[PDB]
Amino acid sequence: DLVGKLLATKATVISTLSWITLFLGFHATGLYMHNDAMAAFGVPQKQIIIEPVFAEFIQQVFFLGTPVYGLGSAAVSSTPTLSFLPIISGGDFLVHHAIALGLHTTVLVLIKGALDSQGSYLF
Amino acid sequence: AVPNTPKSSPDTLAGNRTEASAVSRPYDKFNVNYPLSSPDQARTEVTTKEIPRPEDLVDSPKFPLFGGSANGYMSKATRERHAITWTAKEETTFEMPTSGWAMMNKGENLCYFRKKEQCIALCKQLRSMKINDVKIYRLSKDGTVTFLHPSDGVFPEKVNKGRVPVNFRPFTVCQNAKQGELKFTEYWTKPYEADALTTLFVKARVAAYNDVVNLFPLPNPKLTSGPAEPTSVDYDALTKEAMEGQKKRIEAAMASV
Amino acid sequence: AHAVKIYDTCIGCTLCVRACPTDVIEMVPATVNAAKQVASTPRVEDCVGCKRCETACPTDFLSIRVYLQENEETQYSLGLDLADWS
Amino acid sequence: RKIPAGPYSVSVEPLRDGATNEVSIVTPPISSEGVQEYLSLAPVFFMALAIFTSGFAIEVLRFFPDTRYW
Amino acid sequence: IDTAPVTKMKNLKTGTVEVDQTKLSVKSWGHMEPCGQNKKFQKRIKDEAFKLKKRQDKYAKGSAAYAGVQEVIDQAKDTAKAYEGRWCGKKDGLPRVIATGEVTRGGIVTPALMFLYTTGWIGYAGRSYLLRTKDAAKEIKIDVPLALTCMTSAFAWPVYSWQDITNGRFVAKDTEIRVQRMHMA
Amino acid sequence: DFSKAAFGSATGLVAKAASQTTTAIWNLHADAHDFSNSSYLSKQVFAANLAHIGVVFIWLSGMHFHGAYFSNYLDWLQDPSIAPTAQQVSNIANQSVLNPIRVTSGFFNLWLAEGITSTYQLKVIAAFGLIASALCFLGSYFHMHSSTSFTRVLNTKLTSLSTHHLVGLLGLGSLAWAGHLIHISLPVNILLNAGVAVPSPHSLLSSKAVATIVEQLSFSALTSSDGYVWQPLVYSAMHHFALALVLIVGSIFLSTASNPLMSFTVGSSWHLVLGVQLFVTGTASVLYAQMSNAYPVYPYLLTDHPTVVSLFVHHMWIGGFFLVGAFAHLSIGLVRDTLPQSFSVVLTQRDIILGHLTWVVAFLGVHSFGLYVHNDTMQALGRPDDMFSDNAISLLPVFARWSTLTLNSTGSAVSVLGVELSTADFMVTHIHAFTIHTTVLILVKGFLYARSSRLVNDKYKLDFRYPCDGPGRGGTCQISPWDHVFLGLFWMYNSISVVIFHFFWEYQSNLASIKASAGGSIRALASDFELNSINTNGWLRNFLWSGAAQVIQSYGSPLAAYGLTFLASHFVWALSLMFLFSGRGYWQELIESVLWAHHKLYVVPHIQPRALSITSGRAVGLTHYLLGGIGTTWSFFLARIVATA
Ligand code: CLA
Ligand code: CLA
Ligand code: CLA
Ligand code: CLA
Ligand code: CLA
Ligand SMILES: CC1=C(C/C=C(\C)CCC[C@H](C)CCC[C@H](C)CCCC(C)C)C(=O)c2ccccc2C1=O
Ligand code: SF4
Ligand code: SF4
Repeated sequence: DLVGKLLATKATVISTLSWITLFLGFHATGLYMHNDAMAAFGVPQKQIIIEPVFAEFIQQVFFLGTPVYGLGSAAVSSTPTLSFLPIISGGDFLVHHAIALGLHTTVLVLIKGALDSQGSYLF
Repeated sequence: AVPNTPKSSPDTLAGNRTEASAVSRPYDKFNVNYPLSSPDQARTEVTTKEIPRPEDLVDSPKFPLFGGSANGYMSKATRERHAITWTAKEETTFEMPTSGWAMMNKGENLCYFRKKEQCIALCKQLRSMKINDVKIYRLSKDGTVTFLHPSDGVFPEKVNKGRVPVNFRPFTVCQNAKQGELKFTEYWTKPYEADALTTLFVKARVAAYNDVVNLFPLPNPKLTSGPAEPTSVDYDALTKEAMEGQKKRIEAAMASV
Repeated sequence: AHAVKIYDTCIGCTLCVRACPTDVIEMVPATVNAAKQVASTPRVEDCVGCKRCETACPTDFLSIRVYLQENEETQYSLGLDLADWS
Repeated sequence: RKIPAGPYSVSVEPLRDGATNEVSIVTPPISSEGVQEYLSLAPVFFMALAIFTSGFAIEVLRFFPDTRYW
Repeated sequence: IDTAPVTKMKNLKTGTVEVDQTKLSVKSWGHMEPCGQNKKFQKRIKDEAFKLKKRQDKYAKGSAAYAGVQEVIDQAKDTAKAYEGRWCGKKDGLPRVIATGEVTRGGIVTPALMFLYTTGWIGYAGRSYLLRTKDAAKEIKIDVPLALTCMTSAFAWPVYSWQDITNGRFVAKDTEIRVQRMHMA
Repeated sequence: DFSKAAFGSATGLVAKAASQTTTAIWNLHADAHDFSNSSYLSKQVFAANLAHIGVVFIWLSGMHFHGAYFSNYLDWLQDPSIAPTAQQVSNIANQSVLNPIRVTSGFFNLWLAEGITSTYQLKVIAAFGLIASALCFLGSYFHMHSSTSFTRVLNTKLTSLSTHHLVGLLGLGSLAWAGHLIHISLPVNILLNAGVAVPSPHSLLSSKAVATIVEQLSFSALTSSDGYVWQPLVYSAMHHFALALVLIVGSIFLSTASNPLMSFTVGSSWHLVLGVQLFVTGTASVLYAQMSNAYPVYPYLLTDHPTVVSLFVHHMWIGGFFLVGAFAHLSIGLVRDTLPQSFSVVLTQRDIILGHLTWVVAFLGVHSFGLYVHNDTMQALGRPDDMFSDNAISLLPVFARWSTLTLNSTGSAVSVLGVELSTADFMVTHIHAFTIHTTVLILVKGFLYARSSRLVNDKYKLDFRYPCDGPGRGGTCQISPWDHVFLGLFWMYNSISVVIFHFFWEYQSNLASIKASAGGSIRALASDFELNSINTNGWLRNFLWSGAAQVIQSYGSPLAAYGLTFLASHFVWALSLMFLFSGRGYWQELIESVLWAHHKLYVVPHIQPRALSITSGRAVGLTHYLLGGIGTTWSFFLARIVATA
C-alpha cells in the first residue's frame, strides 16, 4: 500500500531529505557568516543579499493592491482592502531559508525515525 | 554496636519485604527449576549446614585474608547473600569484586556477596588463575540455600548432557512476527515470546489479508430484533464459490511448490 | 526480567556464555549447527540486561537477543546492591 | 638485541668489547619509495589539496579583490 | 496609539490575475535601481571612504601602514566603481543578487553554472577514483598519479555522466545494492 | 624502512578488513599518544616530552620573531601607555580593519623585564629559539631511536632524577636568572627609567660599570634612583637568589629515599607521575594567575589592563584543565595497574569518602545558590532589606578580615592585602568552593569507582575508556573513569567560568572605583560588582548584558574579529550540544541511508562510513563545548577590556 511503498524506498526519502537539509543549512549559514564578515569588516555593501523575488512576485501579483516592488505587476487597486501583511526585504530571504532548513530537518528526523522503526542495518 | 549498625535485626528492618514483593512485583518469580533447565536434572540440594548465612559465621577458617571494606553487602539492610566456595592450590592475592584485595587460603575458601554478578566476576577472575570447582550459592532470607553457577556440575561454557534448550526460537531473529500482526493477542507487545506456529500463522494471515480478490466478505451479523433483510446477494452461493476458489487456489499453490 | 532468546543462527561459539556477568546463558546439545551445541538462557531471572552476550556474538545479526522489559524490573535485573526485595 | 631497545632503532647493540672504530650512522634509514608513499597518505594528500585550494583562493582574492566582475 | 503600517490589498474580484510581462525584468522593478545613482549607496561609499581616510590619518605619511591603508582605499574605490553597475534597492543601497534567472549584473545563472561544473568535476573525479581503485588500501593510501589522472580527467563530467546515466553504467540496479528490506518486503 | 614505518599505523589499518572503517581512523587518532606498555615505553615518553619541548621552542621563537618584525615594541618602550600590537594582518579579503591586533600575552612587559631594548635582540632570541627547537628535535629523535631505555628513571633512578631537578634544573636556573636580573635586567631598566640611554648588555659585564662605579648596596645611585617600576625586579632577583640557595641546601638536607612507585607497573607509574605532575602544574598555574594581579612583577604590567585580564584568565583555564587531567591520569594509572594495592585505604573507604563529598557538594550548592536565588527573589518582591547584602543581612567574611601577627621585622603582606571584603565576595567565594568541590567530586568518583563499583563489579576489566557496560541494571552509561573526567571537564568549565567572571567583574569594578576622579572619596558601595553581584539577575544584567555591548558593537572596528569569534564560539557551543544530546545509533542509521544513496550511484567507499563511537561522540561534544564557552568568554573579555581599557 501507500505506507509499504514509502517504507520500501525509505532510503531514497531519507537521503534526499538529508541532501535538502545539508544544502539549506550550508547555504543559509554560509550567507549569514558572509554577511557577518562583511558587516564586521566595515563593508556592508559586499554582503550577499539575494532578493526574495519569488515571494515578492507572489505578494505583488496576488496580494498587494499597490505597486510596492513593481515586479510581476504594477497595477494599483481602485478600491483596496486593508490588512497587516508585512513588506519583505533582503533579510527575509535568508530567514525563510532558515525556516525551510528547520522544517526540512525536523521532517528528516521524524521520517527517518518512523521509517527506521521497521529496522536499520544496525538494528 | 548501635551507631555502627542498626540495633534491630535484619528481619525486623525488612518488615514485610515478602508479601509485598508478591504485590508490588507479581511478575518477579523464579521458574520451577531456577538453577537448571529441565525438571529431570539431578538438582543437587545443599543446606545451611554446608553454606551458612554470613551472620552465623565469625572468623571462619574458610574466609580469605580480607581486611573488610565499606563496599560489601548491606548487613541488616539486605537479607539476600551470594556465597562462593572454591578450593585453592596456593595462597595468592586476588581482587575482591567490591574493590580491595584479599588473599586466598591454602585450601578451602568462602566469600559472601550481595549480588550474583560479584560472585560471577570473582569466579571469572579465579578461573583465569587456573581454579576449578568454583561453586556459587545463594542465601535467602530464611536461610534456604540454592546452588548456582555450575548448577549441573559442568560449567556453562562446556556443553553437557541433560540440558534442555530454554528460550530457543526455531528461526532467525527477524523472522519474529511483527507487532501489528500480533495485535489484540497476548504477544502484541512481546512478539519475541510468540510460538513458531503463531508467528507463521500471523505472517500467513497478513498475506491472506492482502488478496482481496479472493478474500471473503464475511457477512454482517444479525443484531437487529427485526426480520432478516431480504438483501440482493445469496451468501450460500458466495460461500460455495469461495469454497471452490479456495480449493483451486490451494491446488495451484501446492503445484507451485 | 529482561527476556533473552536464542535463535537458529547460533553456531555454538560459547562466547555469549563467557561474556555473561551473571551466568544466564548455558550451552545445550543440539543438531542444528556444526558445533552440535546451542546457547540457552535458563536463568533469565539473573539477566541484568548488559547485552555483553550480544557484543560477543559473531553472527551477521545477534543469534542471542536481549529484550529489555522496563515494566518488569527486578532487583536482579536492576542490579540492586543496597536494597533487598526478597 | 638483548638490551631492550625500541623498534626502528639506529642504535648499535650496547654489548660491545673494547672501543670499536665502527661507523654507526645516526640518521633515519628512510626510503625514497617510502617517503613518496607517506606523502601519498589520505591525510597528507588531502591536507595538501586543501592547502593548495585555500592558497589558490587566497591569490584569486588578492589579485581580484571582491566580486567586481559579477 | 496606532497599529502596524496597514498594507492595502487588491480587491481582485475581476476573476482574472494579470501578470505584466514588461515587469519581468530587474530594470522594470520600482524597488531596486542601479547602484550608480542610488543616493543611499553613494552615501555608503562616502562613509566607507571617510572611515578609511580617518584610519589612514593615524599613521604618518610614507610609513608602511600608510601605504597599506592607501592600498585599501584604492581597493575600495575600484570596488565602488565596479559595484556602480549592480542593483541595490532604493532605501538600503546594498547591492542585491537577482536569483530570478535573468542574466544580469549580480545574477545567479553564471555563478550557478560555474559552481555546478566545478563540483560535478569534484564529484566525478572522486567517483572515478573510487571506481578505478575498488580497494580500501588505495582509499587510505591515495594513488597520486591515478588520483590526479581522475581529477584532471573529470573535466568532461557533464557529458560522460549523462552518457553513463542513459547507458546504465551510472546508477545501480536496486536489486544489486544493499537496500533496507529488514521489514521483509 | 623508517619512512615505511612512519605510515605503519595506516598500513595496519588497511591490512585487516576489520580496520577498514572510519572508526578505525578515529581510533588511530585517539590512540595516537596512548603509548602501549612495552620495553620502550619510557624511551617513547621521554622522546615525546623532548619533542614537545621543541614545539614550545618553535612557539617562543615565533613570538620573539613577531616582536622583532611585526610589533611596535620600540614605540611601546618609548611610551608604555600605547596598545601593544605584535601581529600584523595582511590586506586579504576585507580584514584590513583589524590590521594592528593588540596582543595581550604580556610579551612586551616580559621583554622589558629581561632588559630587551632592541628588535635585534628579539631577532637573536628567535634564531636561538629555532636552534634550541632543532636541538630538542634532534635529542628526541636520538632518544626514541638510539639511547637508553629510560625504564629505571621512575623506580630505580628516581632519586637521581629528583635530585637533579631540585639542584641543577630548578636551583641553578633560579640562580642564573637572578644573575641575569642583577646584571642586565636591573641596569637596563635603570638606564631606561632614567632615560640616559642603554649600552650593549655585555658592556654591563665589565667590572668597570655601575658594578664598581659605586659599591653602595642599597637604594641609592646616580642622581635619584627612585624608580618604582624597577623595585619589583630587585625583589625578583632577591627571591631567585634566596630560592636557589634554599633549594640547593635543602636538596642535600633531604631524605628523598622514598619512592612510592615500587608497587606500580612502569605504565601505571608513568601515568601516576603524570597525574601528580599535572596537579602540581595546574595549582601552580592557578597560583600564578592569582599572584599576577596580587603582586606587580613586570614593568608597566598593571597599567595594561587587557594583559592582566588575559594572563589571569588564561592561567586559570590552564590550571583548571591540568587539575582535571591530574585526576584523569590518576584514574588511568589505577585502572591500568595489575596490582594497585597502594590505594587500599581509599578503595576500601570508597563509599564513605564519596558520600561525604556528596553531602559537602550538596550542602555547598544548596547554600550558595540559595543565597543567590534568595537575593533574586527578595529583590524581585521589592524586599531589599531581606536580601543578603551589606545594607541587609550581612554575610561578612570574618575569616578573611584578619592577618595580624607578631611583626618580627616584616611588612606589607601581614594583612588582608589592603582590600576589604563584603557579602558579595563571601557568596561568590562560596560559589567557587562549591564548584571546585563538585569538580573534585566527579574526578574522585571516577578514580574510586574505576576498578569496581556497586553497579558494575568488573570495571577494571573494562580498562579506562569505555562507552558503557550496557542498558542493563537500569542503564550503565557513563560509568567509565573517562566519562567521569568527561563530566568533570564540564564542571571545571563551570567553575573556572564563574571564577573568571568574578575576577573580571571585580577588576572592572575596581577600575571604575579608582576612576572616582580624585575628590570623590566616598565610594559608598558603588563598586558595581559589590552592589550587583548578589543576584543572578544582577550578574545577567550588569556583567554579561552590560559588557556585551563592546563585543556586539565591534563591527567596523578592530574588535570585529572579537565579535566574529564570539559568534563562532556560540556556533561551536551549540554544535557541541548537538554532539552531546544525540546518540550514535541514529547517526549510524542516517549514514546507512546516505551510503545507500552512494551505492546507488556506484560510488561505494570501502573505508565503510561509521558514525563516531559513543566515547568519540562524547569527546567531540566536550571539545566543542569547551571551545565554544572558552572562546565566547575570550572574545567577550578581550573586547570589553580593550575597548574600555
Ligand atoms: C549550531 C548548532 C547546530 C548545527 C550547526 C547543526 C547542524 C546540523 N544538524 Mg543538528 N542538532 C543540534 C545542533 C546543531 N545542528 C542540536 C542541539 C540537536 C539536538 C540533539 C541536533 C539534532 C540533529 C538531528 C537529529 C539531525 C541534525 C542534522 C543536522 C544537519 C542538517 C543539515 C544541515 O543543515 O547542514 C548544514 C551544516 C552546517 C550548517 C554545519 C556547519 C558547516 C559550515 C561550518 C557552515 C558553512 C560554511 C561554508 C559554506 C563551508 C565552506 C566550504 C569551503 C569554502 C571550505 C547539520 C549538520 C540532521 C542531519 O545530519 O541531516 C543531514 C539530523 O538528522 N541535528
Ligand atoms: C567521491 C566522493 C563523493 C561523491 C561522489 C559524493 C556524492 C554524493 N553525496 Mg557525499 N560524501 C562524501 C563524498 C562524496 N559524496 C564524503 C567524503 C562525505 C563525508 C563528509 C560525504 C557525506 C555525505 C552526506 C552526509 C550526504 C552526501 C550526499 C551525497 C549525494 C548528493 C550530493 C551531495 O549532497 O554532496 C554533498 C557532499 C558533502 C556534503 C560532503 C562532501 C565532502 C567532500 C567535498 C567530498 C569528497 C570528495 C573526494 C574526496 C574527492 C577525492 C578525489 C581524489 C581521490 C581523486 C551524492 C550521491 C547526500 C545524499 O545522500 O543525498 C542524496 C547527503 O546527505 N554525502
Ligand atoms: C598552554 C600553556 C601555556 C601557555 C601558552 C602560556 C603562556 C604564557 N605564560 Mg604561562 N604557565 C602555564 C601554561 C601556559 N602559559 C602553566 C601551566 C604554568 C604553571 C607553571 C605557567 C606559569 C607561568 C608564569 C609563572 C609566567 C607565565 C607567563 C606566560 C606568558 C609569557 C610566556 C613566556 O615566554 O614566559 C616564560 C615564563 C617565565 C619567564 C616564567 C617562568 C616562571 C617559572 C618557570 C615558574 C616555575 C614554578 C615551579 C613550580 C617552581 C617549583 C617550586 C618548588 C621548588 C617549590 C604567556 C602568555 C609569564 C607572564 O605572564 O609574562 C607576561 C610568567 O611570568 N606562565
Ligand atoms: C602534560 C599533559 C598531558 C599529557 C602528556 C597527556 C597524555 C595523555 N593523555 Mg591526557 N589529559 C590532560 C593532559 C595530558 N595528557 C589534561 C589536562 C586532560 C584534561 C582535559 C586530559 C584528559 C585525558 C583523557 C580524557 C584521556 C587522556 C589520554 C591521554 C593519553 C593519550 C592521549 C592521546 O592519544 O591524545 C591524542 C591527541 C589528541 C586527541 C589531540 C586532539 C586535539 C584535542 C582533542 C582538542 C584540541 C583543540 C584545540 C586546543 C583547539 C583548536 C584551535 C581552534 C582555534 C580551532 C596520553 C598518555 C587518553 C587515554 O586513554 O590515556 C591513556 C584519554 O582517554 N587525557
Ligand atoms: C539554601 C540557601 C538559602 C538560605 C540560607 C536562605 C535563608 C533565608 N531565607 Mg531563603 N530562599 C532560598 C534559599 C535560601 N534562603 C531560595 C532558593 C528561595 C526561593 C524559593 C528562597 C525564598 C525565600 C523567601 C520567599 C523567604 C526566604 C527567607 C529567608 C530567611 C528566613 C528563612 C527561614 O525561616 O529559615 C528557616 C530555617 C530553618 C528552619 C533552619 C534550617 C537551618 C538549620 C539551622 C540547619 C542546622 C543543621 C545542624 C547544624 C546539623 C547538625 C546537628 C548536629 C550537631 C546535632 C533566611 C535569611 C524569608 C525572609 O524574607 O527572611 C529574610 C522569606 O520570606 N527565603
Ligand atoms: C553528528 C553526530 C555524529 C556524526 C558525526 C560524524 C559522522 C563525524 C563526521 C563529520 C565530518 C568529519 C565533519 C568534517 C568537518 C566539517 C566539514 C566542519 C569543519 C570544516 C569547516 C569549518 C569548513 C556522531 O557520530 C555522533 C555519535 C555520538 C553522539 C553524537 C553524535 C553526533 O551528534
Ligand atoms: S556467541 Fe552467538 S553464535 Fe556463538 S554460541 Fe553464543 S549465541 Fe550462539
Ligand atoms: S545509552 Fe549508550 S552509553 Fe548508555 S547504556 Fe545505552 S549504549 Fe551504553
